[PDB]
Amino acid sequence: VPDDRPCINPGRCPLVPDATCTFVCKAADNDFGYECQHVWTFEGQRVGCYA
Amino acid sequence: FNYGAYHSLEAIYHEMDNIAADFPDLARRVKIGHSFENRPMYVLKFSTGKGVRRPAVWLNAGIHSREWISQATAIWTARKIVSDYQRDPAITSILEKMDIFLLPVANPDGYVYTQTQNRLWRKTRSRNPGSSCIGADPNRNWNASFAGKGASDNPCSEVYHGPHANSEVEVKSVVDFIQKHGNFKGFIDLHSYSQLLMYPYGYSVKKAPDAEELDKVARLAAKALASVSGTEYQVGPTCTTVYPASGSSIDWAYDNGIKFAFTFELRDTGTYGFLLPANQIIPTAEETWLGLKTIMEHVRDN
Ligand SMILES: [Zn+2]
Repeated sequence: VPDDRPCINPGRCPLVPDATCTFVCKAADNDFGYECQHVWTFEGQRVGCYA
Repeated sequence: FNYGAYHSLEAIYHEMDNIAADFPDLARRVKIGHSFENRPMYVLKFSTGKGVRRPAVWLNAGIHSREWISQATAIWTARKIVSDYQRDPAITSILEKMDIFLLPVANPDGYVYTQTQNRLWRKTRSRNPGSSCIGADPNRNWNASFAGKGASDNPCSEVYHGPHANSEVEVKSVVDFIQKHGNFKGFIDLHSYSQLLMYPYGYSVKKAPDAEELDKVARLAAKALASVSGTEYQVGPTCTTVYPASGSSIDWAYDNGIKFAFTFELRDTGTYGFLLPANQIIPTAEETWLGLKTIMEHVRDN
């Protein structure tokens, strides 16, 4: 599985403007063997950016 | 079926079946296509008649899966409509004039995913060639300044627009049905959160030709909504009231001849955000219903 790392082309996070973007991967049962996504955090807890 | 709790996709679908069974002359559950993973897209059609040009209103919910208050408000609304027909004169005359189509779960795959894997999942669950990131934002996928400012080219983004307009079968299904059926006069899209009632445009600062009327109608609806428990909403065009957003559903609706195009951002204002507790479902649904009726009364009267 790919190492988690800072996002590339993150964009804004309008609902939580100073949230942190991380590219986060987890092993999963698909063609790749894992699924990655952008995860945004504020004070170490996950948040959503758009409504 | 406890309308004051959140439910699985299967339970919501079953309750829609129960509603059409309770009121067969008024409500019918209709399949309009399927999701990426082959779950049915179900709408309820509420209708007292038929005509080649009979007007209709579309009520859209749950396009973004994590916005649980939207699907919950939608299923309660289905029950409210059949409960109040021929009792409340307002919804009765509305239904005597026009059809109401209601889609409580516009993104079924995402919804199941929020209950099995990731509570904050927003997008569809379609594949992205060459990428380990899954899904597109179904509310950036419509043919309304598609891929314009207000979306992302990155499959890993919350706001990925997809490879082309209507790529997402969930969206294509709604677009196809609305285009083929015709005569839609309203399109209302239920999201959360922020307590906003907005109208076009999201893709541009340009003023909608009907902006003055839509703003007036929206402010009336917000006042009706506040009458229940004092919940305050802001009103305005999407781009300047929340943020730029391209390829969104109401902009498509409005650019394709549907005049009364509105987005609701339901409760709350950030205390719970997307994780709104179940105990606010009924209060939210009741107040939202007064807002929806206000919009639909105006549709009826124009
Ligand atoms: Zn949304």
